[PDB]
Amino acid sequence: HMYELTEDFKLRKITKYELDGVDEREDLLVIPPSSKAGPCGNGCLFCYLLQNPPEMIYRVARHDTLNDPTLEERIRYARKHYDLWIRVTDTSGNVKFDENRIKSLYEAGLDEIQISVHTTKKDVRIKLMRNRHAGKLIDLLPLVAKHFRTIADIILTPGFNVDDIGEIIEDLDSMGVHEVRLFPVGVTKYNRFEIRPLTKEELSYVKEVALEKDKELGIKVVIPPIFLALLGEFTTGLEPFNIEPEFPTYIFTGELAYPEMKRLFPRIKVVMVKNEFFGGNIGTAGLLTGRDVLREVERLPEVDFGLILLPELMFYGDMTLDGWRRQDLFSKILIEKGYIVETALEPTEIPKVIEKIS
Ligand code: B12
Ligand SMILES: Nc1ncnc2c1ncn2[C@@H]1O[C@H](CSCC[C@H](N)C(=O)O)[C@@H](O)[C@H]1O
Ligand SMILES: C[C@H]1O[C@@H](n2cnc3c(N)ncnc32)[C@H](O)[C@@H]1O
Ligand code: SF4
Ligand SMILES: [K+]
Repeated sequence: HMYELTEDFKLRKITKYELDGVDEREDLLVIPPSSKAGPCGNGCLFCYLLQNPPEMIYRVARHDTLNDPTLEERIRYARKHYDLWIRVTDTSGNVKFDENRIKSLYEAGLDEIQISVHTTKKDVRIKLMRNRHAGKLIDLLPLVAKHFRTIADIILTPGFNVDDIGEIIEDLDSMGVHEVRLFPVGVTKYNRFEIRPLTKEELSYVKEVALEKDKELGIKVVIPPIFLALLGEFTTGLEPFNIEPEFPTYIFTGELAYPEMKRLFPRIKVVMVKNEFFGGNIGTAGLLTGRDVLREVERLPEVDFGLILLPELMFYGDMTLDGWRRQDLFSKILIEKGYIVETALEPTEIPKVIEKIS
């Protein structure tokens, strides 16, 4: 339950599924980059743009919110007309960001900024972001945190910032940064820079360091949903749903959400769809593909009537990431196996979907 500013300066409700998944205050307003925004100026070694399969349809650009000269004007408009809690995110702080910009953003009315920091070691940040000026942002963080509530994002990348994550959190706390969010790196089978996922032992090590720092330091240390999912410890906190369908019913989910979805729907068959299109450690349900779904459909019995539920998050408009149109995927399933396919965004929507088809 949050908002973002549109290109024409209007409000648009959004969900945590369009951000990083963390639960946020309900007066949050995100100021995204406009069309006047340029690129990030980096070449991060883990950059997801650089590890997509070779024949995937290109999606979005390398937008950096700060590379929009109309940002202040959009912040000032939002402050006057909505007076919500204004956050800027999607920035590495390496372009169009200095003391003067911090002042102008503060006077415009910005409340909070969320920066991709990754590490407070300058030489490491230079190599990890392939940007020889990446150390300047680290020097600015104390001044940043004096002006805004500051959230530092860290993409945990083995060989760069995993072993010394405790020192990085201490540095951020001493700079006055208010919050740090820890994201284990996502690696496909097409990564070109010898980036590797955190092992199970590395995930646990970072988790324990983060819990220790969070009970010592004033900085809020956040282990976000993707991290908990990679640890096998993700939960919605919801009571299990006792919906019991009369007809063959399947909930398709990804590898990361499968344990929680299986727990939430004890009388429904939950099907884990492994992501062979992306491979690596990709397992989130918004990255499911038409071909992976069709592989698991192939294993199902034919039915005179049956329901398959898919996560709505895997569709962008009516397209999947691997090039399927929604209606073509659904018609192939109906003709070949007999199932109706429905989609929904959140787990709490599933009982009402099932009830309507029933
Ligand atoms: C972390 C993340 C990544 C990581 C990888 C994570 C991983 N290891 O799998 C990285 C940064 C590598 C990444 C990359 C990409 N990502 Co990404 N990513 C995310 C993000 C921000 C969070 C995922 C998360 O928190 N998962 C935690 C688990 C528990 O969530 P989950 O599996 O989705 O399950 C929940 C819901 O889906 C739902 N649910 C689950 N199963 C089911 C089933 C049913 C039937 C129902 C009703 C509900 C339901 O309930 C669950 C509990 O909340 C999401 C947005 C988001 N907030 O979800 C985008 C998102 C998945 N990514 C997206 C995109 C576009 C990409 C890229 C293609 C970007 C690009 N242009 O290259 C790449 C592809 C891979 C690559 N090249 O690296 C889009 C996908 C949209 C689409 N399908 O067209 C999303 C949805 C962002 C968005 N809002 O647009 N990503
Ligand atoms: N392989 C990967 N694993 C995890 N997070 C990744 C990733 N590749 C990129 N990210 C992070 O996912 C977010 C994409 S949002 C856009 C950020 C913006 N381009 C910027 O200037 O920083 C950023 O925090 C980015 O650092
Ligand atoms: C994978 C997709 O999710 C978006 N996204 C939003 N927040 C994050 C985050 N903290 N880490 C990774 N991707 C994120 C990216 O902008 C990309 O388009
Ligand atoms: S900041 Fe880094 S990860 Fe984000 S788009 Fe630019 S190069 Fe890719
Ligand atoms: K704390």
